[PDB]
Amino acid sequence: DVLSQEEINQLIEALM
Amino acid sequence: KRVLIVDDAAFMRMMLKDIITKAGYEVAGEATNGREAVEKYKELKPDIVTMDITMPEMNGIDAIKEIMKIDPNAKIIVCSAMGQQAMVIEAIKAGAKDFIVKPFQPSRVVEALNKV
Ligand code: BEF
Ligand SMILES: [Mg+2]
Repeated sequence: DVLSQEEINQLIEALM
Repeated sequence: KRVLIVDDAAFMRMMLKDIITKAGYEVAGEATNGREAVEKYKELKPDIVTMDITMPEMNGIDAIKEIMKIDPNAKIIVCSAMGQQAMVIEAIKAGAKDFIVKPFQPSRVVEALNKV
């Protein structure tokens, strides 16, 4: 269940 | 900018150090597990840390928590195979500023160094 880097960039922004 | 590279894999530490220096940063030191990472962070006081998750002795999450205690303004980029949503959330909650999943492309390391 590993996310993509775009998935992560997205998730990081969400988290800020 | 002085970087501490944390990862238990000799090859990864080798390739990260190569990317960081060629991007104009200074490699301050390396650590091979979470306890050493906290130990080196205290000793070296780097500007930036790159952090693996899966390591013997003490994982990246706990090392993040340990470095944040030593220094609330520590700047830590995770670089790990453990790219699940719950791990990204946990690493960001613990105080990391960025997260790069392995395998990664080298430009993403560069932008992460810049960002911090
Ligand atoms: F060992 Be890692 F968390 F890629
Ligand atoms: Mg590892």
